[PDB]
Amino acid sequence: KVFGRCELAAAMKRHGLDNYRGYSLGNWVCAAKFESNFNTQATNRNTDGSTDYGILQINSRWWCNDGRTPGSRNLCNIPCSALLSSDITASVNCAKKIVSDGNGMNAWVAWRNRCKGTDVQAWIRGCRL
Ligand SMILES: CC(=O)N[C@@H]1[C@@H](O)[C@H](O[C@@H]2O[C@H](CO)[C@@H](O[C@@H]3O[C@H](CO)[C@@H](O)[C@H](O)[C@H]3NC(C)=O)[C@H](O)[C@H]2NC(C)=O)[C@@H](CO)O[C@H]1O
Repeated sequence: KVFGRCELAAAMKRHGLDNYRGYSLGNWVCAAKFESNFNTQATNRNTDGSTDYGILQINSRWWCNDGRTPGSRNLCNIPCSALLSSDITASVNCAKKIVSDGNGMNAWVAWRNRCKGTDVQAWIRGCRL
């Protein structure tokens, strides 16, 4: 599923991401935009052999099991495929654990390079929330 900007904002809000660990909604929408272009089925392979999955590009070396990332952890206790669903619940639940792990949203490279320190409120402009 390719979400519309406001449509994703509403689903994230519904799932309790607005101000989760002090990160306003605009931060999450900005991260999704640059990580996957709002496509739940996005996948990208990394040089270490791990793969990033879904709307939030969650990595198989640490958070999910894809059966092909030797000696990786599965901190969210889920198969990576669960993260590609049209329903963002699994991705959001796993995102909450990631952001709480010590580095905040710096765990998302695109957030750190294209969202951090910008006017993120712009990502929720005109949305009915
Ligand atoms: C969205 C996503 O999947 N992002 C990936 C990053 O999570 C990953 O960064 C590494 O993540 C782990 C797990 O959070 C970091 O380990 C944690 O580090 C802090 C101290 O910095 C410590 O308090 C935690 O105990 C420790 N957690 C665990 C479970 O050991 C680790 O520091 C991150 N590594 C780097 C270089 O930033 C990166 C890199 O694998 O991939 C992203 O895709």
